[PDB]
Amino acid sequence: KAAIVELLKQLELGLVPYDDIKQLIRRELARRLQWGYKPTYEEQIAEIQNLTHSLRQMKIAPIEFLKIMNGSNLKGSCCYFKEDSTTLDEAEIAMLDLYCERAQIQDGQSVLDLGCGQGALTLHVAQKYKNCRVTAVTNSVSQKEYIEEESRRNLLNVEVKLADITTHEMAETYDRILVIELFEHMKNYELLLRKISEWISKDGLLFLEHICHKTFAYHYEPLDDDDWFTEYVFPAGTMIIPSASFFLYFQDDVSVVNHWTLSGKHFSRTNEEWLKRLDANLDVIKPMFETLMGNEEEAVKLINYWRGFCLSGMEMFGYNNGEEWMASHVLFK
Amino acid sequence: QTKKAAIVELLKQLELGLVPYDDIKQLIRRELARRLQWGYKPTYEEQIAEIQNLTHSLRQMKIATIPIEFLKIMNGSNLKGSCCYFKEDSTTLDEAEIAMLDLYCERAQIQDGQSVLDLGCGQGALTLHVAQKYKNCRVTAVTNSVSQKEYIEEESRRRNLLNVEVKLADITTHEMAETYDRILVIELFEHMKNYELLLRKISEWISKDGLLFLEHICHKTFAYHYEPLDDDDWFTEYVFPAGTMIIPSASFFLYFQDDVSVVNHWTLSGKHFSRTNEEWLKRLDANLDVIKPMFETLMGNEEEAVKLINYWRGFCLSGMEMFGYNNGEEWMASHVLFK
Ligand SMILES: Nc1ncnc2c1ncn2[C@@H]1O[C@H](CSCC[C@H](N)C(=O)O)[C@@H](O)[C@H]1O
Ligand SMILES: Nc1ncnc2c1ncn2[C@@H]1O[C@H](CSCC[C@H](N)C(=O)O)[C@@H](O)[C@H]1O
Repeated sequence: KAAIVELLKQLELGLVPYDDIKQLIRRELARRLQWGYKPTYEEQIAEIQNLTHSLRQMKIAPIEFLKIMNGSNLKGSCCYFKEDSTTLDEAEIAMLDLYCERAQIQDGQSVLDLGCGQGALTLHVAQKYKNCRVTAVTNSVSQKEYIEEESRRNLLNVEVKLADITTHEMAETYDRILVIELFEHMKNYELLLRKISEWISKDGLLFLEHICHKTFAYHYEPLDDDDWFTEYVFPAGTMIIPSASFFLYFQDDVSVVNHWTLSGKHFSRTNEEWLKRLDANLDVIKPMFETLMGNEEEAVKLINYWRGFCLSGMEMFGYNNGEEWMASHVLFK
Repeated sequence: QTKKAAIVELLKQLELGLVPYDDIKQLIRRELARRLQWGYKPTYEEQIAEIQNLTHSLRQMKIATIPIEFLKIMNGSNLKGSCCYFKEDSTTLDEAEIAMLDLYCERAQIQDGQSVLDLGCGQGALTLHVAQKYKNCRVTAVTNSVSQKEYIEEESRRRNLLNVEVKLADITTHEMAETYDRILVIELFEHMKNYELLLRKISEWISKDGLLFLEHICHKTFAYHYEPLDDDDWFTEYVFPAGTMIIPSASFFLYFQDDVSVVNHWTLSGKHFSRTNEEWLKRLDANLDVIKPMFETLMGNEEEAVKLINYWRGFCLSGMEMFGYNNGEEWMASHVLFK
């Protein structure tokens, strides 16, 4: 631990060259892989069954910064880079268009954005389809505030609900429900999918994007006492990392209609772009953090928090040419 | 067209039993290797996408497109004409049958008073076994063959198993107003096409809290119509005519959960089916005294009886090599329990 604590202190202060940080991240990822893979497909399949059965015993459960690091859509999730020259702003729009296509959004439908973030998707379909009725759901006051203000822009077809989702109930029915990278923060997917399914009209569809590993699934919990990486961005226990196949195991109340995966290079590049915008803008970010926080030290730590955020995303999803950790798209009916 | 003539001669020689086993095996491995190169994709996105093409394509199709004295020689005492389960290097075919049958009963969670449907029952090994272990179960076997029906009913009577019933039906067109607490499908789906139509039909036969247990052969990762990769592929049609079978992926029926919902998934190493076929080949070879004359008096003459020998040798060697390939970690069996 003390070696871990010393590295962590060095990272907080920004004293480690990026090349060294990536090298150390890869060491941990290599170990995750050896831990994740099994010598036998029987074991590999059994491990998924262990995780899904125990999940079934559980319960479900600053804007000037974002405008700098994110593209102009404020999409705080995976973007889509066809072509080497694709920019972040193009990659946001492409990913957003991809959701519309795969989730089969059509002009006069009621659309639900479950876990809307901030809220690139709801604003995107609301503007593209003036006869859609779009509902965004979030448990953040700040986010609800922003999407409401941004909805003008003269958008009359946007509604935001401030709710927990874990505990939330409602009478309403939607033709299309979109969940982009929400489930990683949930646990009992059986109960979650059951709630959401009551919100889907009979001929409606649920579209889900989640991060994953192509073969194994796990609690994002540190591997052992010197896995400094698993808790470098998130506190342990807050996230799960599904396999590409994971939600094929949760079809009690919905039924899989299509399944795609996208290479980890996309999310890797996404983070890369975020990091470039961060490092190219410390001139305004540092004072901003200094004001928001109390002092210089805490502002310097916050900066390197965001660095580690991006670097984690870069190396993890870019590992082995994006052919280990990736994105999965699932359409249910 | 040199390649092609070479192939007609190889088949000529294999048909007359002129090629040594080790050479046959080597030749089979070369075809298996090309299958793997064809089935595996450079990116997982393409791999996943290849599955979808197949499952979406099957939904566009229709539901679908041997002397017992021979079976008693080559199979074990249960006449299980499907995968058996070998723990221990010393395990015999008869034991591997039992062990496998008991595994079905456990993973299918059979309880003693339930109604049980054995869909596509072959020679009745599972129906006879269930009816014997669980005396209060009503067991119903289904088959489209009058021979198999006769044999199973006669074994019921003989073994004193009154809780057996055999229905003569084509599962493709079959309809009934019955409902069963548990339904067992052992290696029938490889002969069907539209799994959405088939599983909807079967799901109607499950009672409310009932379960469906399925065993199927598969590849770990990819799925395919059992058809020749290309004109050099003599192996894919070496045993079955083309278009008669489908090799699913381990995960394949996970994509057909419109009407049933997966509760559990397991897989078994390919070594088990590989040893199954090996025991079958051993028995075929140690009993030619009986089998050759039996084939002769059932075929045109002596030559036809020989090519029939070698056709079965091909059946077992295909099974051996395919499922034992890469230590049983490519082609294998999948068990799926649905509710
Ligand atoms: N329990 C909960 N109830 C409602 N919303 C939640 C939630 N937990 C997380 N969220 C929302 O889900 C988001 C996960 S990040 C995904 C945001 C969005 N799909 C985008 O990428 O642009 C959080 O930012 C928050 O807005
Ligand atoms: N269309 C159909 N209708 C009813 N039964 C069929 C069928 N097509 C195949 N079958 C049955 O399905 C079997 C496939 S082999 C599986 C048999 C058995 N489960 C065992 O392991 O021994 C055939 O033996 C035949 O009895």
